[PDB]
Amino acid sequence: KLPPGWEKAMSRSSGRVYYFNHITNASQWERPSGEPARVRCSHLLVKHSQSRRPSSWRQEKITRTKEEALELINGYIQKIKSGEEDFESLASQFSDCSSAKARGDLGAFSRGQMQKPFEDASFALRTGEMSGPVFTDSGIHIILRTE
Ligand SMILES: Cc1cc(CO)n(C)n1
Repeated sequence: KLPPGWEKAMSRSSGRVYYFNHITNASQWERPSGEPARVRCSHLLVKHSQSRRPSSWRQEKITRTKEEALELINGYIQKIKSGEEDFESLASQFSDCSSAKARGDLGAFSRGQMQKPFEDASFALRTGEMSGPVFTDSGIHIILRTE
């Protein structure tokens, strides 16, 4: 029926069907469009107190809860999707990763290199697409596939 990992869902508030991807946690009203050795992605990481290393260039001690970190991720996604803010701008300002200084760019990578949930979402994204919240041991990611 649908590309890898997509399924139909029903909006609780509107009754209109939509499409959810259980690998990338993307969700959209439009039916999804249309694997490479390498992909190139950027990401915006929000760390939390249970992160593998609860520190970052933004905060020596990251003390926010996973649920608080998810709410921050949800809000950033909202501003990206509404166009109030660009992914690159938010990543530079708020990503708890060292890649913030490169607007979240991680470069290209193969399978076997990243944390698995991150890897799977990256390779399930189509070029240009952005994930929903992706959970790894580092924290919570918004992933943007650029190549
Ligand atoms: C991790 C990581 C990767 C890169 C380069 O894009 N930075 C700055 N930090």
